[PDB]
Amino acid sequence: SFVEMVDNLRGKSGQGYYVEMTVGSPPQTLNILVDTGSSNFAVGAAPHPFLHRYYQRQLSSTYRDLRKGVYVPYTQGKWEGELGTDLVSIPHGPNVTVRANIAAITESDKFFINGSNWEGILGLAYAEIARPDDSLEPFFDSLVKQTHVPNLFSLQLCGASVGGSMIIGGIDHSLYTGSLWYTPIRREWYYEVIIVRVEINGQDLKMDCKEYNYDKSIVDSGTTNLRLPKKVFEAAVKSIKAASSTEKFPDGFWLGEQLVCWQAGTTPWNIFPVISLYLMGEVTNQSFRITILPQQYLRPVEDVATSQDDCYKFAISQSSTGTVMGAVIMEGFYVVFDRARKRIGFAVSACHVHDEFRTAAVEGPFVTLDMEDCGYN
Ligand SMILES: COCc1cc2cc(c1)C(=O)N[C@H]([C@H](O)CNC1(c3cccc(C(C)C)c3)CC1)Cc1cccc(c1)OCCCCN2
Repeated sequence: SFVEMVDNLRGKSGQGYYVEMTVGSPPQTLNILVDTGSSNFAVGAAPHPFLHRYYQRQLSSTYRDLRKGVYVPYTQGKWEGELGTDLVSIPHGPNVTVRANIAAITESDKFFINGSNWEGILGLAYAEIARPDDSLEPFFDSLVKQTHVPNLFSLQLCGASVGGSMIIGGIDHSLYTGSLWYTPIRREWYYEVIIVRVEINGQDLKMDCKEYNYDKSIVDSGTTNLRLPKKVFEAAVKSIKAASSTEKFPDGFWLGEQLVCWQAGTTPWNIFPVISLYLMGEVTNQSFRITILPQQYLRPVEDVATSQDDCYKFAISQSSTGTVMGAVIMEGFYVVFDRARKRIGFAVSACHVHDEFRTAAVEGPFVTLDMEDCGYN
């Protein structure tokens, strides 16, 4: 019955993917950001300049106050609110209703986005990183406890404004081609994985693989960019600069500030390298790779100038908190969060990114010795 969940995601480019949900009795409809990089379910519950609607607890007969406060600081944004529970449904999801923890957001700073069309956030990661602490059961845990929905979901994020599918409780085979390749979830807090090798246009970065996972590597639909640890970021930029040296860019471009433009249709895709991330596989000394095209890490931005050219932002960012495989990485892949078997699967998406002479890929098996040494402790 997964067909009902196909294409249940929408969004604006760079503003996040959201799914429709209802909370409370009678049902109040809200668009909820899909975020595998956090674990709190929270909704606007008070007026805000950027909210068109919000959760009204007084109007719901099934609402319960937990009489406790909560706040959540993300990378830049944060909100605080009051904890409670209420009945929750996903119209284009499984036909069930669950009583879930809900943070009613009463104050926020740089959290809600003007024009994003979502009013809440669904943290899909594990209780370990839930606020105020891991005793606050995350939504998906509640879903799995209270219903017969299997303990897994899959995300097909399609580029561009944007659309996609969140298949709750299973895998929909019409959404990907080729084989699914699985990498272990290293620890159940973030969806943490281990990167064991990195190549750019087929050339190994040849760093200590611990550098790739310092201090962690995670899959995060709630973050746009590929974010890389400082040392890896520098090596990667150096290699990508070298490959594209035929053209010149502002150095603020490599920092993600200045967008670069070309005459509509003349974007020199060919001079930007493919990036291959090798992930630890399911059997001994085995890994597989996903290959990212420049169309994924050069994100299209509307030109502020009167010219309708093709302008792009460099969507690879330096991190101090580990590798983040963000939405631009997940796009064009079908990603299976198989919580039941503690693994994440990757396959080429049906809505894969197009290049003239190149193709995003998930390929294996590869042999990689000493993969356990790649994990940072
Ligand atoms: C370049 O970095 C800036 C940046 C860009 C983006 C998102 C975040 C940060 C963002 O903060 N993302 C968090 C996710 O939950 C973040 N997930 C992580 C995180 C980081 C700090 C603290 C927590 C805890 C709440 C567990 C989790 C693991 C990285 C979710 C989020 C919160 C608020 C607005 C959002 C998304 O907008 C969606 C569209 C913008 C996507 N780009």
